[PDB]
Amino acid sequence: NVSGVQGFLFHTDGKESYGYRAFINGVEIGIKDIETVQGFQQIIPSINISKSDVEAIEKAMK
Amino acid sequence: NVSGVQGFLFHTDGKESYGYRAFINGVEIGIKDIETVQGFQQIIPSINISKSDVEAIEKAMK
Amino acid sequence: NVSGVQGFLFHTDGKESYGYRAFINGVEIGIKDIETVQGFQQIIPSINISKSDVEAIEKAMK
Amino acid sequence: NVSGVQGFLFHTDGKESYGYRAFINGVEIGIKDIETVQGFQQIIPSINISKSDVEAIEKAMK
Amino acid sequence: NVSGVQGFLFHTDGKESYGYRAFINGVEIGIKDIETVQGFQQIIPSINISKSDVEAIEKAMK
Amino acid sequence: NVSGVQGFLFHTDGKESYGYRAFINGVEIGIKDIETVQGFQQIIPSINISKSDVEAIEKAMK
Amino acid sequence: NVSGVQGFLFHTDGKESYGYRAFINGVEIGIKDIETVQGFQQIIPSINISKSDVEAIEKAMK
Amino acid sequence: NVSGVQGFLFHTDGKESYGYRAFINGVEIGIKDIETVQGFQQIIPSINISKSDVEAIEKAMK
Repeated sequence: NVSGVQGFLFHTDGKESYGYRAFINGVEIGIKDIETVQGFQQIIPSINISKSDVEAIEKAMK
Repeated sequence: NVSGVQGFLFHTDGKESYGYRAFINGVEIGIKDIETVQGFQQIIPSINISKSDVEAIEKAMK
Repeated sequence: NVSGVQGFLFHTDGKESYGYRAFINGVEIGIKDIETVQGFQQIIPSINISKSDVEAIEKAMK
Repeated sequence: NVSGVQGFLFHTDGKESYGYRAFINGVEIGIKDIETVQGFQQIIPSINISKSDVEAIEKAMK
Repeated sequence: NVSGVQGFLFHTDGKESYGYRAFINGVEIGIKDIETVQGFQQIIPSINISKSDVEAIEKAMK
Repeated sequence: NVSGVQGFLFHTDGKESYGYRAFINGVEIGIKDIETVQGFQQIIPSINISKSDVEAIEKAMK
Repeated sequence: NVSGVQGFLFHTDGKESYGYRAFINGVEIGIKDIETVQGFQQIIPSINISKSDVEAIEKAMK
Repeated sequence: NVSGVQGFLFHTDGKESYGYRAFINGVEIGIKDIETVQGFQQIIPSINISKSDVEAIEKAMK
């Protein structure tokens, strides 16, 4: 890993979308633009997380 | 490495399910939705642990 | 290693079986169910240790 | 590893360019010349970040 | 890496055996049973050390 | 990396050449001889940096 | 490296042999038996060092 | 990794030789004999550095 970035993008394909978010070096952020999603997808994984599970993930990525 | 996540998903296929759980960076969580299970299966392993063995694993992961 | 687990399963195929055990991040545990053995075999090695040698291994894995 | 540089180049292809920027060993810089962009592209990744998302990434990389 | 064990087995094939010994995470132990030798041979190397050379190796591994 | 050296050579192919320079374990040096450039090219990357960008790179490689 | 040993065997093929020696985790030792040389050759490199250079190497491996 | 040696050999092929030198675990040494040069070439890189550039490299490796 040469990027200096550890984390992942997350979104849900279920009923109540929250858009795309990411953990970037242990900091959670919202992503506003699809360009940015595509850019980060070059260096970090992009996974699915249900809206109901986001809270628990945040606890673990705290 | 790049995901910023070390850990694993665990469940039992035995007669009394406890659903899916995970250790994520040393923190134990419940996972509510199968979307989230499949998301995390892209970046961390997913193993079987019997209901009777969860206690010892929880203690070892302390 | 993405699991956050270092260690191994151990058992003997000799006269006085002690079932399966494991070292998980330097903590020794008994394993009650074969499901759990199979699960851990996905992420950590599974080796043979004679009953007579368990005591010495415990000293080294202390 | 061998370069002594962890980080990435970022730019947007959107309507209002901010040129190329980089995080180099946790320090954010502007890059003035495309020669330098192509030089750094030999050793670190180069991704797209929208203008609207730069703020959050800057905060996360703090 | 994943085993949580760094070290090696040692023995001599010379005229006076000292059996099998091991350094396991910096701790020297005797191994009593060949089952255990073969178990550990799945995860750590197994080398020859003459009886006359064991002393110096023990000191170096201090 | 077995060399004990992290860094890179840099030069520009643009108007105002500054010759070859390098960062070697976070220390910037001028290189006087092409032999030395060729030698370091065996163990560290060699990239292009415009004269106008050298100042900003020095800030990040400080 | 799973052995827990870093170093090398050394000998000279020149006029004034000093037998085989080794650095084992920064400790210099003489090796008395060829069996031991063969054993260590399974886990660490074996190189040539002239008798005249041993003193300088010892300084660096101190 | 396994050798316990990080560094490199250096020499010039220019008109005034300084022989072979090495940085071995951050310590600069002279090498007297070509046997030793070839021994170390099995485990660490060997590069060219002009006589005029040795000073700057020595300072950088401080």
